[PDB]
Amino acid sequence: QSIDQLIKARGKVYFGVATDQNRLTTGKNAAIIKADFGMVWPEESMQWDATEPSQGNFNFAGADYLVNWAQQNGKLIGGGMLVWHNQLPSWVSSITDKNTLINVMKNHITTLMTRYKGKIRAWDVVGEAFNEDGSLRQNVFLNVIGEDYIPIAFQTARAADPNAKLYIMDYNLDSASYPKTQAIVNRVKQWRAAGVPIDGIGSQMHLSAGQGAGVLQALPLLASAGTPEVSILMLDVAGASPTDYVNVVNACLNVQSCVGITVFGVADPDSWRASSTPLLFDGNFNPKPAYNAIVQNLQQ
Repeated sequence: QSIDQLIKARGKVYFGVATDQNRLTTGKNAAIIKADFGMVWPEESMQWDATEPSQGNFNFAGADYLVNWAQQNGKLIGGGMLVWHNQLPSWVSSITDKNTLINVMKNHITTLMTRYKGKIRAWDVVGEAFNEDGSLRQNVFLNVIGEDYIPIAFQTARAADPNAKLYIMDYNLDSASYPKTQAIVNRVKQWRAAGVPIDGIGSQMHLSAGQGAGVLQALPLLASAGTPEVSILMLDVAGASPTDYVNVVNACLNVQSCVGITVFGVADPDSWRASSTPLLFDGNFNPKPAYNAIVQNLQQ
């Protein structure tokens, strides 16, 4: 059975997967994504380096492929990351002055979001903005623009496509007792009180074995910031224990504002941490125990 169809039958929006053109042209990726997932997210083709490798010179080869593929196959599409320290060209991080970086960042956001206006469910606007202690990460945007880069990024994104859900995302938000989890909640509440249009918090969930259980209390904490939505993204779990994956699913089922879950690829050999067998399909492109356990958990 399709975990996407089953999660929809439980009232959620999607079970999604990260992918890109290079995956869709090889192996059994396209067939599995067509059968079992309802939303695709670009692993790399909408990152800053892929789309704006030099200032003001945009390209959408991989991004257009994925957007057109999603539409042709009836899948929702997410986009990102708009503003991130990873996959960021040195021409951007070499900018040292606030107004130039503001203008570059606004142009980047607006150009990407305008190209696909009305077609993208959600954009990851800002990623990995927090240190583990809950202070803001000293990326080039914080260092050069200051903390107003986050308000500016979200205001610009809303103007570029008011139909898209605008997310901030981060990792290590997997325990309600961890400072990072509490900090993003407190800061998002304050940003929203200041008028920053943050529609969602996305939890980038790269778990180690046994960490799923902590999400049961962490995800409701994230939802307490008052965003209309939360989501789970880039999900993978070392060992892919059925119990870890079922805990993550249950957390989303128990959080009304959790719209859905995206896994960070299809088959184990293709994961960035392939040897940890952390995905839902094995090296034969067959469903693993964790896939079947999610199916069982969603049936009814």
